[PDB]
Amino acid sequence: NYLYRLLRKSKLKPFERDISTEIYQAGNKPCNGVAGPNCYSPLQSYGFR
Amino acid sequence: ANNCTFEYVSQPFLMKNLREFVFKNIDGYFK
Repeated sequence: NYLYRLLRKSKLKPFERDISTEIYQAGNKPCNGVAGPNCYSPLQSYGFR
Repeated sequence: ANNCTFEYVSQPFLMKNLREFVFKNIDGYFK
């Protein structure tokens, strides 16, 4: 239930939040809302054991 | 109503009637 982000386009200025989840693209071919090749979801769980 | 984060109710804001405003966004604050 507890999530965190890998990567973002730019650094964070202090004391704010980012709520919206957008599929990042690091290539010429756009993601177009599909998490396929060169497309990664930003948020995943901690997975505590 | 769709992630209500903050509310603010105060004195009236808008009251030969030139008015001036400055808005700046510094380190997590709005002045």
